Amino acid sequence: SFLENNLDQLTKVHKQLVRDNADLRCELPKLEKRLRCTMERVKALETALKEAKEGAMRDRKR
Amino acid sequence: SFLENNLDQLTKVHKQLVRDNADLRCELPKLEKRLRCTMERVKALETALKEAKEGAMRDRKRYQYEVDR
Amino acid sequence: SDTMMKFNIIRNELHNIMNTQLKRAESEVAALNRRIQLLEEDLERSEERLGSATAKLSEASQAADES
Repeated sequence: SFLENNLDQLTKVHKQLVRDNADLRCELPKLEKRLRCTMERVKALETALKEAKEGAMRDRKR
Repeated sequence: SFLENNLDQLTKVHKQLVRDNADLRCELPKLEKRLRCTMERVKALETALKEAKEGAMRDRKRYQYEVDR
Repeated sequence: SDTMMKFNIIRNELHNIMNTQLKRAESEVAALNRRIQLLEEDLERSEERLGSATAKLSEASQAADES
């Protein structure tokens, strides 16, 4: 009846978007954790670099 | 008819949501890949730091040997 | 190679990682999180309309038989 095919298609696409959103809402925190663990590793590398750089410049001071 | 204008307006809203959803479904896996490629660069940096650290005390035992002579 | 050159090489590349990819990643995850929630809100506003249009079409289907 055209109105029913239009509404039935809107029903079908809306259910697909709802299920896609549930996937997006679950994969996104995993991405936050991965971003948090990456910057944690970068900061740990960065302070270890100053300890080695200044520790190397303390030894040239001899 | 009002209901057909209503459904046509709802159709338009879903067209925008489909494009919004398609964009998000494309950026999230891409960001994981970009984060994965960053961690590979950090791992290479971490091994390059340990190579530099061993090189630094190879120089520290060298300075102590240029002083004991 | 030289030791102090090695440290500054690592510092420079580590600077490029924080200042480009890591910096962009933080504001992108913030936008992505907000866009996902806004889309869901739009979907949640959308269902109420689809639920009302579904009831309106069925009432018209039953009224098309009585006329």
